[PDB]
Amino acid sequence: AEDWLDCPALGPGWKRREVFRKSGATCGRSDTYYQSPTGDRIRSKVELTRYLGPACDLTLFDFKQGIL
DNA sequence: GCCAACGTTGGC
DNA sequence: GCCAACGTTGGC
Repeated sequence: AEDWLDCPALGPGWKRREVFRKSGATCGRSDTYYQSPTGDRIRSKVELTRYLGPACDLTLFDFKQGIL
């Protein structure tokens, strides 16, 4: 199952999804995606740190797993 | 032009 | 050799 799920560590409206690669050299590797409350797609802790503003300190946030 | 999906790269 | 970041590409 790789549907969108709430991500409360990030806060109301945020969605997360983990997808397993199906073919190629990297079959079985996974990738984690986020979707912002406003619909913006994020695929890296760098895109996400830039998005949320200085307000948020993600030092202790595991982007891959979605936890603190 | 966008994006799902896999490839490539650099720091570790 | 893993993995985070992001590059590339074909199908839409």
